[PDB]
Amino acid sequence: NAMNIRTELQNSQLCEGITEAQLTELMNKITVKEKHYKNNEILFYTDEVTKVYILVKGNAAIAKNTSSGKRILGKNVTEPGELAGEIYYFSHRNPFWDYAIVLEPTTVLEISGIDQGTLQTLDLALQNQLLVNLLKSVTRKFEYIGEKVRMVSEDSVRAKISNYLFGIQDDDGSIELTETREEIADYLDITRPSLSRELGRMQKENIIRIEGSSVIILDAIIF
Amino acid sequence: NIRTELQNSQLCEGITEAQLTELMNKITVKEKHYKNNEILFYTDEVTKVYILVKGNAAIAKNTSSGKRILGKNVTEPGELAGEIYYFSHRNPFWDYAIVLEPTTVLEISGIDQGTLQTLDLALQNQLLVNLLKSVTRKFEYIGEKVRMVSEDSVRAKISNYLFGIQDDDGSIELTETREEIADYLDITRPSLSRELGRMQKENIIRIEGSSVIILDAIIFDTFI
Repeated sequence: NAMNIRTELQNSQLCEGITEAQLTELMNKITVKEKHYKNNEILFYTDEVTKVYILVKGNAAIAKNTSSGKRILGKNVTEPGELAGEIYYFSHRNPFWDYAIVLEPTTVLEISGIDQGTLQTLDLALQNQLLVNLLKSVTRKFEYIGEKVRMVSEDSVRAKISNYLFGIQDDDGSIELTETREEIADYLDITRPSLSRELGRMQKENIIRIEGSSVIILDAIIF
Repeated sequence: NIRTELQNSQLCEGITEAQLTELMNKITVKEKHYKNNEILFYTDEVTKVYILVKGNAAIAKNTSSGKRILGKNVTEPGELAGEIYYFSHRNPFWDYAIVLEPTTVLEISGIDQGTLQTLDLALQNQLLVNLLKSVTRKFEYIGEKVRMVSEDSVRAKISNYLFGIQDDDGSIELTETREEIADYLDITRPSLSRELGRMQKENIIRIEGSSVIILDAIIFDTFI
């Protein structure tokens, strides 16, 4: 109901240190809609951030697509009440990232009208408090530049690789590869970087050994 | 002299002559010069904010391999430096700000939460707006992601390949030959081996047969 959206904003980072009265004045000047997003949906694009997003429940990570890479993930946002992508709402030029994607069932809040023009008709002490909350929120996001980046995993692949090698397996238990890496990736319906990654683990833990065009099975018990 | 430089700074532009006098009577504005290759401030003991009169400053980070990664050089007169560390900032990615040419600054002393709390509420708002703008327009090259090479350079083509086959613990295991990698990255085999050698001198990586160890994980991610 209308009271539910109010309490979610009072507990957010944007409204810390404000009273119950200052909250009523602000909501008479902004539009707050509760929208839900499913897995792998796009929350916003860094080039077109038209509203301020507040996280209620879920997981939202900023992302990017390399030319041949599937998707790289920056630091995600999981804490309720934390603003997401509010920096691109004020200034954007050539952002390294392209969009923020959702990873699980997620609910957010869209704040419309957060701009100097609308905020001018507010209490002086209220404006000072909101600018501090925004400054505090933008301040903490400068620590994200040193976060280790990853890719998108492909669930079961070690079984799909072993099944391919079980087919191409000769009667003597040996394997001679006759297809390229890009061909094997398309047949397994996976990406080439993820195909060569699991082969690295299987060589690390000493299960297989790829010598030229031969795949020597060192341990078929797990296989 | 200090008045006309503080008047045209990005922190005050938008403030009347009366509001400007009220600010200076509460904060100290020193003018001290810095020599070439001198530390302006360390990110752990930032207490004063700086206004660039004329020079060249750039935040830096010392990597384990010995190289010093530099951000965007603050060279426009009247631009703010160190405003990112007005709050505590917890563990800062960047380490220090170093001058690269003879530089004149304005060491504004006494700017913090409590001191601003003793000013006009309409004057505080104008500072928080100019501060929010100054902070936001530098997030693109200081806060978002630092990149050294381009998407087409040979050094990034290999770094993106080595990253795509990197385990969750950081280990890398090669299952392809020097030829196959050069065809995948669309580069000549000598060009590929040159860059792998350049990345070996600089102690970025070390190729021990089929295993490549990322010796310095900080300058490596700057190629992704």
